[PDB]
Amino acid sequence: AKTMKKIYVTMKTLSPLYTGEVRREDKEAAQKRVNFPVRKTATNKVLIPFKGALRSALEIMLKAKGENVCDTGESRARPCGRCVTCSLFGSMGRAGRASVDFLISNDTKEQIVRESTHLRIERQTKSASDTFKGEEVIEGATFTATITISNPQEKDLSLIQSALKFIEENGIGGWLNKGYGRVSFEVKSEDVATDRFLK
Amino acid sequence: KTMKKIYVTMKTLSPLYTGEVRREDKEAAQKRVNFPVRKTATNKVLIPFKGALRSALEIMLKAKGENVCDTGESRARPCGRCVTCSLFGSMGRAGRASVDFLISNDTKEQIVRESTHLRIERQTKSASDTFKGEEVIEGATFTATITISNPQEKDLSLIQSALKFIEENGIGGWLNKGYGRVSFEVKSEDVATD
Amino acid sequence: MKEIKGILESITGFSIPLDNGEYALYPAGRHLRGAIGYIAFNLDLPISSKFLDFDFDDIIFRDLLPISKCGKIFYPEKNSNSLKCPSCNEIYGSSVLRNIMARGLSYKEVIEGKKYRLSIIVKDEKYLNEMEAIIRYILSYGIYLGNKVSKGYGKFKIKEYSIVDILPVKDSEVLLLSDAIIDNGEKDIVFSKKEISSSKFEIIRKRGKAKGDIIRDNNHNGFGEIISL
Ligand SMILES: [Zn+2]
Ligand SMILES: [Zn+2]
Ligand SMILES: [Zn+2]
Repeated sequence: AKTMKKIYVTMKTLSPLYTGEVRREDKEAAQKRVNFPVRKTATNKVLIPFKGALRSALEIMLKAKGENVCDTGESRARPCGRCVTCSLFGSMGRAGRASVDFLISNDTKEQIVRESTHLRIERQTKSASDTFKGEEVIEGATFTATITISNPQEKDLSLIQSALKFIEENGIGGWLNKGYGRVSFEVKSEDVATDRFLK
Repeated sequence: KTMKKIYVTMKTLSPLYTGEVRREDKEAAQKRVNFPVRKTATNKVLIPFKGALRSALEIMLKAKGENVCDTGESRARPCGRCVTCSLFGSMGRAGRASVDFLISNDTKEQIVRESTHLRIERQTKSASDTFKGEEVIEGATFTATITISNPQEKDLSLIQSALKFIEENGIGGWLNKGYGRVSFEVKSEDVATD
Repeated sequence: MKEIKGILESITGFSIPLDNGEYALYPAGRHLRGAIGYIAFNLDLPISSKFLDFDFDDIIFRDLLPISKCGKIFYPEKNSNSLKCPSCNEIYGSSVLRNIMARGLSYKEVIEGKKYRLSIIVKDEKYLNEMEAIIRYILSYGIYLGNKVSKGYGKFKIKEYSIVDILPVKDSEVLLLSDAIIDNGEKDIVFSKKEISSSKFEIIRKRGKAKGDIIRDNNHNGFGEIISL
């Protein structure tokens, strides 16, 4: 109420990282060169969606405990509005308490994005059957985000860290089964007064 | 007498979305994008700016200690006594600040892109629902001009405080998933004689 | 006598309601008077005291009638809501309005980019000294006409401050460009005085005459207007 919990999350990549470009025009311009462009700014810095990864982590883990969290991931499935995940990240008619920012890179695309050759090899002949260039983010690339919890509760920070420990195990972004997206999160939280700027 | 003028240039730091209010243009765009971005017919992006500055000063001043009138509530009818109703509006007298829409400097073809947003299942880990929403690219320079008549001493500082609250929470929509984080650069001017 | 001409265009759209959920296609001179009086009070000008006078009979504001790609003003089509310039048709009409649904608030506007006529007829030349100042402030910041001025709807920008003189009409038979105050005229017209110093929003209603009507009057000087025709 009178405080906000600001979780400054700094994430390093322990693996090549791919998250796909969403922007039609940028993707269409890049498919002249690379069939799988990476999601960037016009400031030329890599953007990663972060709220949905945290929500997916907490729904799978809190449903694995047996708590009555809903699933906001099926087709047509609506948030119920009574879970701890619905309180932390939102419901239809109830805005989320966590203002999860995008994972914005510290470096620019020339430093951390590399165009990479990926293949499909025929099983019998052991020869290349398909080739495709795709952009990926290098290892050791640092990304920063801020998760700003409004109306702070007790569990929240630990919940976020627990969700981060899910993303440290599985990954963030795309091509997660192939080995991509393995990352390491470091947390620096701070409880701050919501009237910090009025002075 | 001397009305206070605040030129507010805004630079987009994470992709911006503000949904389109006009039903006919939204219906025209619904074919290409499920969520069209709020656009002028001069092919420029306008952003609502009064309500975010208001709600910034509402939550900051409410938890500060100065009692205010919670607008955007179930009934949301404000008083004519507290500080926000003396700045951003009251149910009786006009608000002392005229907050222009954050018009863009650039055009639709230079900042506005359509994007694939997604909903992924948590067991199959595949896209359940896909939709196409429009955003504004980062580094896009918008401009607005706040007009505080009858200037009190705690006016420019309060507007700057609200802009810092907007720089950390965001302007527009889809604010919790990371859309809307921006920076604000501010210049001020009193005008006396014409 | 003189007049200031102008190709006043809309940066953001304007919302002016009428009765019967009708939204006016173009901005009217009453709205310009209501805005410029706020300007003159806000700049502590003397003519603001005359601005709260609805029968000063100088500084009369002609309607912000839209301008075409023909270079001419849309003359109002006789006994019709829509307008039609004398060169070609290019007919304005309602298509320029858009139904708006914004946070519960459902309203309408008229889109931006269209240009509208500035025509401030001024009689007294002493008033022209303040008239140059008020057209010079708009020149720098802009004018807001409509609802939700504080939200930003209605921003107007001049592109041609021209102080070119004029002369009154000649023929007794004149076409009514704007709605005219003529009692028992069976065309209801509504406007208001706000009086922000002493409150009491007014919502003054009347039964004047409508636009687009040829009427003969020898006792005519030319908020109705006189078209020479
Ligand atoms: Zn739920
Ligand atoms: Zn209040
Ligand atoms: Zn024409």
